[PDB]
Amino acid sequence: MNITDIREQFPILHQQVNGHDLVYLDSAATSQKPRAVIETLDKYYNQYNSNVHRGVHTLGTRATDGYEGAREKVRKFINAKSMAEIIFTKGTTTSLNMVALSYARANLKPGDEVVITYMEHHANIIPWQQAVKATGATLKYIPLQEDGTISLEDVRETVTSNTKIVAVSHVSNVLGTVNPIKEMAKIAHDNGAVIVVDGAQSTPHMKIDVQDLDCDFFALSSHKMCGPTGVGVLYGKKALLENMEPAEFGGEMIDFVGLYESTWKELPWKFEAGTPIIAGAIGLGAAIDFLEEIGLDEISRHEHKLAAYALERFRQLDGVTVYGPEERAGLVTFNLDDVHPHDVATVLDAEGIAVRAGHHCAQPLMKWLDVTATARASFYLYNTEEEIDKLVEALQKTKEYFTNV
Amino acid sequence: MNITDIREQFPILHQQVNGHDLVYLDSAATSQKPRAVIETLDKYYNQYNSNVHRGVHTLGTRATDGYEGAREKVRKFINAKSMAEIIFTKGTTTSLNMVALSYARANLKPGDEVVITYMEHHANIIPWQQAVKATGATLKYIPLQEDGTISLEDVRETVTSNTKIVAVSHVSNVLGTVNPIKEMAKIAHDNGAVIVVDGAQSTPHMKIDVQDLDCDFFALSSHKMCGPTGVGVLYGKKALLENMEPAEFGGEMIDFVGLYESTWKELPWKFEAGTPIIAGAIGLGAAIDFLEEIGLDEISRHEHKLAAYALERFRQLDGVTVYGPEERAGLVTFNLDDVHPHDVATVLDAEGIAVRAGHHCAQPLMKWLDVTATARASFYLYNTEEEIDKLVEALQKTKEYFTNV
Repeated sequence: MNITDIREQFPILHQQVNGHDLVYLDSAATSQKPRAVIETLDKYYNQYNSNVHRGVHTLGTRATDGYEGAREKVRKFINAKSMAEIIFTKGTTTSLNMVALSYARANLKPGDEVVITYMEHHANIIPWQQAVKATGATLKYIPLQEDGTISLEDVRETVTSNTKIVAVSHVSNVLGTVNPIKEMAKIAHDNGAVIVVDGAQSTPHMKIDVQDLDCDFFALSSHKMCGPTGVGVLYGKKALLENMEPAEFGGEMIDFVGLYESTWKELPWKFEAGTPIIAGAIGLGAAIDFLEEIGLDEISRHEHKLAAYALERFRQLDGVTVYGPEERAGLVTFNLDDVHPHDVATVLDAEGIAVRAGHHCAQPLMKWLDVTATARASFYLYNTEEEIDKLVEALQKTKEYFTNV
Repeated sequence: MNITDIREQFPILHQQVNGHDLVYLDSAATSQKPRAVIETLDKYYNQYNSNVHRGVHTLGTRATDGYEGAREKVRKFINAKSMAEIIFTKGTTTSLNMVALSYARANLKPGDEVVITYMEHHANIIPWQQAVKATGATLKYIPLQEDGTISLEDVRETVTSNTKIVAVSHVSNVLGTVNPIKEMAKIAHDNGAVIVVDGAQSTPHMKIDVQDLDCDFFALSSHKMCGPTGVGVLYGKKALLENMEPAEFGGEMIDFVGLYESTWKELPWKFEAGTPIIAGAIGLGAAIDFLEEIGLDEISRHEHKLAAYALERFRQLDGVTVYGPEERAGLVTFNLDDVHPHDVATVLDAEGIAVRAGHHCAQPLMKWLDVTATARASFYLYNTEEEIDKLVEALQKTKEYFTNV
């Protein structure tokens, strides 16, 4: 895995910001794209754009084959059994809302529980808050251990025979914790619940196998895994999708439309109303080809190396707190003593370094951590230890700078 | 308005299909894009992709300014009063579903009516069928005149003081009828109803001014108006949006998130959950710049010329029926006597000509027309009378061909 050759394929990395080489450490907010993806969108619009399905003309057939071809690439990439289980959506957040609307609101009654965790992103909190309110069900939270991991004993305690849904992040976008999803799914199913996995931060960075995880639903975003913005996937087990009604209604997802009553297409098109995200889906297929050619296991090993190196170098800094466990995904969320994280991020950008400051869409977790905001550097397949050295050197200089004033 | 110079900007037009120059007459299914749009997406991914809002680093500020900058371009392009009224969605179909979910299902009771027309596309039928079923309200249809137009007397008859919503196409994707929306809005408001306009087929082809039309909601798709796939807009009057709850929930559309309760951001971000369609929205802003530079009035005059020319040349063909009125948008839906429209479209594609065959997502209208399917040629700013001559010559040869066998 050669990082010079990988970085050569991402044109956006090769520029300066405020007279310094760009050091982009915000891939957990969104990833950059290689030429293979950007040129896939260009070839689509330059050569074979047309509306899809009902193919009667040559470009329409090409666009259709491109779109459904990318559906198969996604199925194989997460090891789903069938394309009927692979729904294209505009992103993880819409995918989780579709489960909350079509699955939860149809299957919750007073006394039923939805169980989530304190480390969830808002996308995997607020849909459930709304579904429980709509149904008169109850929302419960699995507690965290002190290092920001989840113990399976707490899971077993929280999940009961009244639990109908457990929803949980695969990887936390703040703590970098990798949650024990396959063992959580067993505990959910033992209790009669389904498990909904928010895979937005795992899919880019490590192999996903939905048959091994045995998750009932899994959600992911293209823009985090070198793919175009505006597209995502909802995977669901086919027997659950078959029984769920559509979340949105219109052309393309019908079989018959009468004046008052309509019937739906088979899966997966039952869940894809209107002209679909044609270019974006084909470009997400190109991103999957690109990552597969590098190897997700290789990208996970590179990130493990960067994270171990970052954690060590952060421990060399006085007056810096890092949140979450030692074993983690490729990101470090932190605070400097006595400097607001927004000011940390502002002065890092003056040195060309891009990081994110705020609550990272995890307000209950910031409350759990007893902080109002944090800064986060996150890494991906094009980042290097030299960039981490630049970050830690800039944090040192930030600390001294705010000391002198 | 020089059509050679306009066509030079669309790389996809310059190729052959089955050894003939491509003749693309399916822009009502989706439009082609000029280099100005495709190179806008390329510059985004090559130079300033980053997640938007909460801007702390230089690329993030650039992407944010690009995204909200395109929101302002849309506001000015439809003459809305405020950016708070301009919501980015994945397309017309999602925009109309958001109104049906957040407005209709909150505001309909038994005895209330939703009034639509027989010429509606499924996107502007099935959401209402579902909202009325959910609420126990009643769905009603405005009848059509024999040429496929709507009379305002029928509107006045159909809409009553129990009507809460009238939903109607601006332009029909099958008949080419331009509906009298501004006078329909007056009849709706006189009765205490709001009017929801499906603008998917008007926005690409003629100036939209939502203040003059006085519509309460207006929906449109980027992919039909030279813009990227996967993006659309919902316009709503601000006082109506302020009272509607979000259709989807997650990060970015919150202000405060507690364990059980959350509060929403102000408009328009209250309706934009999760990382938005960043590249696609910026590219739809580039498409609007492109169309504005040509002039929507000029594009409407060009299409009026093409439609008048097509209708005349179709009347020269024996054994061909054209559906809908003489005064129309730039499309012609038709059937050959005794040839199935799918076979018409197949043999036209063998001559390089791209048209669409089927129900065009308007099954109740096909039933009204007493046909099971139709063929449709549709035109846009890059099409020419020579291409129409090629179509009518091929229809003649199709007729003779199926006669000889």
